[PDB]
Amino acid sequence: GQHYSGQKGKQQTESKGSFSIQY
Repeated sequence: GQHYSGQKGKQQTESKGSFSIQY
């Protein structure tokens, strides 16, 4: 799946999370 893309506190916001650090 996504490499924590939007999983950082968010809910699959991907890049829209801001705090979503993509691995």
